Amino acid sequence: SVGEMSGRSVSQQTSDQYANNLAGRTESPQGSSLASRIIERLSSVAHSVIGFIQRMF
Amino acid sequence: YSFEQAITQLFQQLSLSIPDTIEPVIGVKVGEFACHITEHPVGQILMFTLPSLDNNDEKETLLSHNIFSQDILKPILSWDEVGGHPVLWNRQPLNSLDNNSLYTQLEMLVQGAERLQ
Amino acid sequence: MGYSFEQAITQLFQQLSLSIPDTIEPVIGVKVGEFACHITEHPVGQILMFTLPSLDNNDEKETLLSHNIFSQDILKPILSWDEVGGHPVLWNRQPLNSLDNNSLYTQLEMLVQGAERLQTSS
Repeated sequence: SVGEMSGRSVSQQTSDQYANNLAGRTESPQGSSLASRIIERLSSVAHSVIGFIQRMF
Repeated sequence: YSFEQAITQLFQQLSLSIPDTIEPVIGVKVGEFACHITEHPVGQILMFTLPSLDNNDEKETLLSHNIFSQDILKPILSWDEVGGHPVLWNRQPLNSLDNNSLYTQLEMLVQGAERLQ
Repeated sequence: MGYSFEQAITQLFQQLSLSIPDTIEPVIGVKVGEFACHITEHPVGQILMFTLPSLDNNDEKETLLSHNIFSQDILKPILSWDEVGGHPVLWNRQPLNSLDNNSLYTQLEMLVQGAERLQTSS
């Protein structure tokens, strides 16, 4: 019981080089683009969207 | 911020006419992508769109788009099994929004959609 | 990281009956059963957890992507791929100033449950 979760024994483990590197993963940002585009307030909703919407909303 | 105030501010930044009534699910059209904004679950602002995927892309290539970065607004590529459609989405807490949060989120979502082309 | 990360990890270790290290490294390794999981603060103010899952080759793209659909639980893990290291990566994330059940226990449990599901080979 104590020292366990998901019916499995838990223990601390020293993180390796790959884990330490993946943990700090960053991605260079992309320049702006929203301001330079045709933006409009949706006048209607697609068919596949209504179902999806009403299905999980 | 309440959902209604966030949306209203967003529309104003986008120079969009403010709806007489702000529905629970808002739809905005940016270029070719019809985006949808809503509060789900409670306290979270969810945005999503249905992109067009490339056949050539294998599972590894498609999954590569979902790796985490330093930007929590980076969108997640998924699939809606029931409807048979791919779904690209991002999400952030309503309680930590500032004036530019929803605009940034929408920008990140669309940029994510465009990349998938 | 910083004090907040240190405190969160310490609390988690207490709830897991793990001895508290004299030094808390930036990327904490916790092995839960057969799953080696990692916990770190990245970016600042966010607790990120991840593990390298075992994927079923009989699962196609649509099936794998389906696991990533949003739900009512923000701790639901995301399945992705790390091209640089060539490994599939399963991860979840939550605000450090807004921890579920004021702890990391539930986030870790949701990650391992996500891994267990993927291990399954229909």
